[PDB]
Amino acid sequence: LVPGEEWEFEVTAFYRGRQVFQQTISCPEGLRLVGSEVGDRTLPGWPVTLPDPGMSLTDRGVMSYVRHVLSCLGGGLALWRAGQWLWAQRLGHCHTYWAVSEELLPNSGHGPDGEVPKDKEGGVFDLGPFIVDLITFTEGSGRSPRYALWFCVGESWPQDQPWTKRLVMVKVVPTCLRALVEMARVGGASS
Amino acid sequence: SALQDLLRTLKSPSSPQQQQQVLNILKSNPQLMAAFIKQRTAKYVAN
Repeated sequence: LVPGEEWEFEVTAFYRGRQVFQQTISCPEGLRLVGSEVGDRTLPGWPVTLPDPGMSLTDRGVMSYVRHVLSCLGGGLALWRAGQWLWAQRLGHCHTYWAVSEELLPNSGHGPDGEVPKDKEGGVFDLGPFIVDLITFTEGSGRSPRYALWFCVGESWPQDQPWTKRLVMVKVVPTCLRALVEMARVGGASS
Repeated sequence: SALQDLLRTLKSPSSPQQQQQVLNILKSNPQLMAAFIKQRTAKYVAN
């Protein structure tokens, strides 16, 4: 609720492994991934509408499922910063699973870091450990710290299968963290 | 000028908001700013 921790997020959505959307928004109340009309304002956070699968996808059977998923989003998927943590909360009918990974999610079937809670927000990213490892990275640990949040919307997490077969995958990146890692890399650090 | 050389390093596109947020993380984590300053000249010819 207190200013000074506003973060810009780059949101990239994929319908069946196909990038169909990408927007960058810096909002003090964090954001909400909705799948519709943009109305009910009673909810906090800037609403980011995922596109209707019709204007990008050609397959009509797939447009069907995605449309259903996007429709069950209701309040959406809220994400915001508060303190040293990134918080997420599910406000609709679709279970959502998350995991912190590389800019490009690997099919290293390992399972999700967890499920976004619906009753109360849950922490999905801790800035503390990130900075600790960013510093050793500059020293030569050779291990770049992860900052990309990936969400599987409407289906279980793609463990034994390629995420590109999931109806709706969302990638969220805090751009300042991406920048900090790039400066450490350009400063002379390798993986 | 120390912050400017770091941002200059941004060989990628950005925005005024991302830049302000990077300076904010740095202002609240002086030990991080110290690492970037130390890494800038850590490279030396050994052996």
